Amino acid sequence: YAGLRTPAESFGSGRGQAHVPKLDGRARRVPQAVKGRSAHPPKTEKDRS
Amino acid sequence: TELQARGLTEKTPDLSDEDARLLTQRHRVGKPQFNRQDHHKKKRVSTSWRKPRGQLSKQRRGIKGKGDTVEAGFRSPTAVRGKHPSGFEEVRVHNVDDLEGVDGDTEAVRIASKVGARKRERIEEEAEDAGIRVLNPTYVEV
Amino acid sequence: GISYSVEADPDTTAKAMLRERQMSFKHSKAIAREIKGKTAGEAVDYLEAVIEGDQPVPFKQHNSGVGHKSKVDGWDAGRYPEKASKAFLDLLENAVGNADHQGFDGEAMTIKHVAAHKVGEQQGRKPRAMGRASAWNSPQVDVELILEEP
Amino acid sequence: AEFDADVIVDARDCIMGRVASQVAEQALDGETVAVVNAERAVITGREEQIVEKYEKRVDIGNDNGYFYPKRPDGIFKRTIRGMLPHKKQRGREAFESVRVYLGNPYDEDGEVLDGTSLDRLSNIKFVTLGEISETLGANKTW
RNA sequence: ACCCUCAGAAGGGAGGCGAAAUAGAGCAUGAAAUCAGUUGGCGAUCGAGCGACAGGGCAUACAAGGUCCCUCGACGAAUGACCGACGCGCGAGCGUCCAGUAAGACUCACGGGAAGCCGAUGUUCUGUCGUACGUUUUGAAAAACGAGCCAGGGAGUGUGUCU
RNA sequence: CGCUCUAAUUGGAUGGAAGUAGGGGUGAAAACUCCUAUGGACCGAUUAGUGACGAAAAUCCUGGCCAUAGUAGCAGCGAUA
RNA sequence: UGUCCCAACGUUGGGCCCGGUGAACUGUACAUUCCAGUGCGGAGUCUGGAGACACCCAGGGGGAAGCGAAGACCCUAUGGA
Ligand SMILES: [Cl-]
Ligand SMILES: [Cl-]
Ligand SMILES: [Cl-]
Ligand SMILES: [Cl-]
Ligand SMILES: [Cl-]
Ligand SMILES: [Cl-]
Ligand SMILES: [Cl-]
Ligand SMILES: [Mg+2]
Ligand SMILES: [Mg+2]
Ligand SMILES: [Mg+2]
Ligand SMILES: [Mg+2]
Ligand SMILES: [Mg+2]
Ligand SMILES: [Mg+2]
Ligand SMILES: [Mg+2]
Ligand SMILES: [Mg+2]
Ligand SMILES: [Mg+2]
Ligand SMILES: [Mg+2]
Ligand SMILES: [Mg+2]
Ligand SMILES: [Mg+2]
Ligand SMILES: [Mg+2]
Ligand code: NA
Ligand code: NA
Ligand code: NA
Ligand code: NA
Ligand code: NA
Ligand code: NA
Ligand code: NA
Ligand code: NA
Ligand code: NA
Ligand code: NA
Ligand code: NA
Ligand code: NA
Ligand code: NA
Ligand code: NA
Ligand code: NA
Ligand code: NA
Ligand SMILES: [Sr+2]
Ligand SMILES: [Sr+2]
Ligand SMILES: [Sr+2]
Ligand SMILES: [Sr+2]
Ligand SMILES: [Sr+2]
Ligand SMILES: [Sr+2]
Ligand SMILES: [Sr+2]
Ligand SMILES: [Sr+2]
Ligand SMILES: [Sr+2]
Ligand SMILES: [Sr+2]
Ligand SMILES: [Sr+2]
Ligand SMILES: [Sr+2]
Ligand SMILES: [Sr+2]
Repeated sequence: YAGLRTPAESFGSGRGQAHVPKLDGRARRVPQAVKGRSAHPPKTEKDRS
Repeated sequence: TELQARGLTEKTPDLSDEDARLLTQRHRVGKPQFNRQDHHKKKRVSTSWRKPRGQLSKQRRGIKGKGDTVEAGFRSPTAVRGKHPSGFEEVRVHNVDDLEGVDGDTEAVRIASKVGARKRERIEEEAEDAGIRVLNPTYVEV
Repeated sequence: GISYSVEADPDTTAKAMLRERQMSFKHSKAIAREIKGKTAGEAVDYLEAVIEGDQPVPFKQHNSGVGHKSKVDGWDAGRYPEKASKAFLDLLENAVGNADHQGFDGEAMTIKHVAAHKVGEQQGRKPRAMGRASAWNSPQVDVELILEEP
Repeated sequence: AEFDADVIVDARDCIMGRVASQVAEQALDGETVAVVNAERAVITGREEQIVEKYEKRVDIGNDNGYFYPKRPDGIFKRTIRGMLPHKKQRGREAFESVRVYLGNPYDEDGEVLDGTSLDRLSNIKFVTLGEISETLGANKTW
């Protein structure tokens, strides 16, 4: 759930801004966002044997 | 009273006629810079080479003036490829034991930068006595 | 802050610095530029005349919208930045003071080196229309001066 | 005011464009040329159409400007400039070592360049730079 | 610490400590964007994808590259003469011989020379070519879309099953 | 080709490691390497692995910064001080 | 009855110059342009010419198919309400 604990939403078109989820004026959640989730991180379910 | 370099600094390797010819060729023909397209137009774009991929790329399309595109055709002659400009083939050396097996007539030695002064001193006096030139010698005031 | 950006022989030189001054950096570049090469006493007389309004300071770079001044030589735009000028009088007062404490004839020494550097900005905000606020900052200026025997 | 010309060309009864073409060729070869008696240079054709063309060049223009010369002096020089890359360094140098004169300010007589002479006994349809200038409104100072 | 300066517990100067204060307080290192000063090159008559490749100017402490230039000679691929002689053409010119000769890129040797001198690096000038990049598109320099600049961040990963 | 960490084999470093800046050499190239200054403690190579492994771009994200500019505003309201 | 013919003079606050304070919008790059042409047919940057010594102040806004807003029209989606 790392990076997913936020209700951040995108404003969509209109304010001359990229459609990036934001909260309190801060971008969040998405992988390209600082403090955003990891796109394809190490996973516990992986069989390493 | 002046600075002098340790070892066989002026030593030249002995090459076959053909190798001296090809070494002379490599040096005469040279090659283009081969820097990435438009590296000079944007500071965030470095010089390090990248194949131009743009569908409309002028360099990719081979338009004269947009710089040469890396191709096997630019390869240097096998017989001389990689040689120091002096003609010597270089041997990376980290200690005295690395000097063993090195032919001072065909190879010159290059002491890793990480090696310290103490160990360099031994490596340098041991290479000179072995007839091996040291490409990056220590300069001492004698 | 800055460090002197030029070497100085202590036996024939006196130094001085201003730190984090809250004054126009743009005015400082202009003033430094204008007094470099002058004698301390000349620089002082010059700056007092600027503050008095009798001598304009050429604005050769930060000149947008600046009105021309007849007394400006070899250039057109100039002004009378009295604030930054007073800061320079302090700097000169310090330099010449140090100069004399060392045995030199302060006032007579040449301003060998003088340059202003923007060391930072004191930040401020200003409310604006439509529920937004924008920057309203103060420049922070350091300036170095090296005096040298004639 | 004194012009050490290596060559002095006499344009009298000579086809302007042909002289121009040769004076340009020589100027580019480093020759300093002085074209003399420009008012007497000649251009073949029907006077009415010829004048209509030069009148159009005079009427053309706007704020940027299309300053076209009216004196045979300038007409001829402009004619030469059009045969020189006057905006390039070598071109401006060539052009600048060429001067045109009304009458002949020298003591020597100009020489007639081969292939540029017009035989008045064999031609009735041609005009004179001076005539063109007068029509254009120039002040016949020659 | 002490001293000097200053309206001054500020700041500055000098000084003391420490291997180091360019370790003096968001005080290990200290990139880029970028700013001040300054060095080299260009610069107030001249033209715009900012360059690539050639070749000139000016600039260059050492180290990590050591080559380069001219006479002559040797070798000498494709190509390839002048002149002279003879013969044709109205003419521009051509044929035969001289002759596949002289010449001919590279490379080498002798003799002489260069050390800002050769390479290289910075900038600038000349020549040739040249209307970014990525994307959308039949067609992009595009009056189609994206980016102010830089740094850092930023996209084929796991389980199960099948082949 | 380059990056991380693991292992085996094997080396470097306070007689100065990594990093950074400027510069020399090699490689078609990814990139490798040396010199000098800074730095002041760590750093490799080979082989077999491992993978939150490579950016110029997404009105991409965050931080920093320049031109804009010494510019607009610091006048306008029946309360002109 | 200055809405108009047809505009004038004046008043107050700005505007302009000076001290102090001091933002923002916008920025791929280059950029002194003009006339024609060419080009995805609506070019400061391509071609040909013309013109063009550098910098600065004030101005009204012709152009940058100016800036601001992933067209509210129209169509398309086995979209939403
Ligand atoms: Cl290969
Ligand atoms: Cl500022
Ligand atoms: Cl005109
Ligand atoms: Cl031209
Ligand atoms: Cl006739
Ligand atoms: Cl050869
Ligand atoms: Cl893939
Ligand atoms: Mg996170
Ligand atoms: Mg770049
Ligand atoms: Mg103004
Ligand atoms: Mg409100
Ligand atoms: Mg620090
Ligand atoms: Mg091994
Ligand atoms: Mg990265
Ligand atoms: Mg890409
Ligand atoms: Mg403005
Ligand atoms: Mg009142
Ligand atoms: Mg839309
Ligand atoms: Mg509708
Ligand atoms: Mg519905
Ligand atoms: Na939260
Ligand atoms: Na598992
Ligand atoms: Na300026
Ligand atoms: Na003046
Ligand atoms: Na004046
Ligand atoms: Na004619
Ligand atoms: Na005209
Ligand atoms: Na050069
Ligand atoms: Na697109
Ligand atoms: Na494009
Ligand atoms: Na277009
Ligand atoms: Na901005
Ligand atoms: Na944006
Ligand atoms: Na009225
Ligand atoms: Na306008
Ligand atoms: Na609805
Ligand atoms: Sr919309
Ligand atoms: Sr080292
Ligand atoms: Sr300016
Ligand atoms: Sr000719
Ligand atoms: Sr001190
Ligand atoms: Sr032969
Ligand atoms: Sr970045
Ligand atoms: Sr990644
Ligand atoms: Sr700013
Ligand atoms: Sr008031
Ligand atoms: Sr108001
Ligand atoms: Sr043009
Ligand atoms: Sr205006």
